[PDB]
Amino acid sequence: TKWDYKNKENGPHRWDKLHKDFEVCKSGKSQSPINIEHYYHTADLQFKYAASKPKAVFFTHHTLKASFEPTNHINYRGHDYVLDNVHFHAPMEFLINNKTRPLSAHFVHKDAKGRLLVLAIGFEEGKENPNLDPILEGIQNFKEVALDAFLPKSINYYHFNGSLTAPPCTEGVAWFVIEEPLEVSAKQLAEIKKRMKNSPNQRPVQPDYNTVIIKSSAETR
Amino acid sequence: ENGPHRWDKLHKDFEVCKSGKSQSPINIEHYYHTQDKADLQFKYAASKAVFFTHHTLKASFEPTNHINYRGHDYVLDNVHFHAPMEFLINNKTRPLSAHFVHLVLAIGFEEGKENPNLDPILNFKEVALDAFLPKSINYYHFNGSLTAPPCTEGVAWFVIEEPLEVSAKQLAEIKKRMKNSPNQRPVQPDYNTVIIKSSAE
Ligand SMILES: NS(=O)(=O)c1nnc(NS(=O)(=O)c2ccccc2)s1
Ligand SMILES: NS(=O)(=O)c1nnc(NS(=O)(=O)c2ccccc2)s1
Ligand SMILES: [Cl-]
Ligand SMILES: [Cl-]
Ligand SMILES: [Zn+2]
Ligand SMILES: [Zn+2]
Repeated sequence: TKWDYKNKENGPHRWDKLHKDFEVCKSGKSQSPINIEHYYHTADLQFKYAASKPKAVFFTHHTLKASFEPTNHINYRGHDYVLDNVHFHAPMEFLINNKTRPLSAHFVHKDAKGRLLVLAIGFEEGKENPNLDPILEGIQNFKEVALDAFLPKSINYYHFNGSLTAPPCTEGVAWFVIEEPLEVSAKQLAEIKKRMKNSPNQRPVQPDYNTVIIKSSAETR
Repeated sequence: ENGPHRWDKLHKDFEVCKSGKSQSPINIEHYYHTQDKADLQFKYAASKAVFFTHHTLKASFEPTNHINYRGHDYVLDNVHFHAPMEFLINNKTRPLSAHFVHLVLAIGFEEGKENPNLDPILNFKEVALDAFLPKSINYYHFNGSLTAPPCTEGVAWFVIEEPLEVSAKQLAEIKKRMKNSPNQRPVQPDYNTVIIKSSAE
């Protein structure tokens, strides 16, 4: 009944076989992740993050995750989408014109009506990322998460309609995928891939039906 | 006992009318503007089957006319009508719309000067399909669904903002071929549809 990553029937091809809830994992017409390659060039995104000690930092459902009480928000089209948690994927699930990065993080948001907004940004092999240390460094009175420092000040982003990359693979997801990589050290990566128990948590690319993707740019602060 | 809030209970086949997260029609009210950039091309031709079905008038033909979008070939199948127009562009009322089923192309009709392109509808007539669409068009494009059951998702919708013109008698006359009953699906919940704005010849 427990779902997972690799080849065996408890696999990617067969999420839908695992539960009737995960049917859309097969039946859905806007499933993510995908390889983002045809888009239109052309913003109404606004940021309310604050430095916060997590509510919980825990590995759950195959992934490392940090949760927060809802003090942090994202504003889209005059609507506020509140941050509930932040989790990690390795390697990066969404591909930008065939572009994997060893790590990505996903900011999960919901609005008043319960509509979903999710932010993805990839990581590069590079200098050490300090914003990572409160998550790994510390397990227990929790340590600050640099939410205001986490994201680039300036970003190019892709916006499109897709789906959840983990069950129930729910559609109607507002996806924002930042083109700008953040940078992480190599042992932070090894340690964190080992803390995600070193089994790749990258959902294979989903079918593409000429999704409308836009590319844009914003200030996050 | 055969209604819209209820399409999903009529069949298990039709649940996506309710479970769907990208259902049409909806209100086109937030959009993105963009340049002369696209791929959309029209190979319509004057073409000479007509029948009333499922609340709707529809004319279908042989696979002779097709459209180019992003390098994919889409063959036109039929044209059918909705009154009043289902999709809304900035709350834009419209007495009549038409759906070019291929990717579906919608364009509304307004009361005014008679549309000569409508009369062959009101051995079949030549239809001036080549005369039917504006040579210059502005449209809204996004991914949506069929507006009638089974409400299939994955539909490349293109909504041209430019109105065509209908007489009142023409306006009245085919509602009767639709049995004077409105075949307009209410606006569905929207989950931040990405809409792009552009224009084509
Ligand atoms: N990979 S993905 O699409 O961002 C996610 N898949 N499942 C998730 N579960 S979750 O982040 O804990 C969550 C939390 C609140 C509402 C909905 C989902 S996020
Ligand atoms: N109103 S809408 O979105 O254009 C449609 N909804 N259902 C349709 N079915 S149909 O017109 O009979 C048809 C005809 C040929 C191929 C596919 C579908 S069209
Ligand atoms: Cl990602
Ligand atoms: Cl319409
Ligand atoms: Zn995720
Ligand atoms: Zn229609």
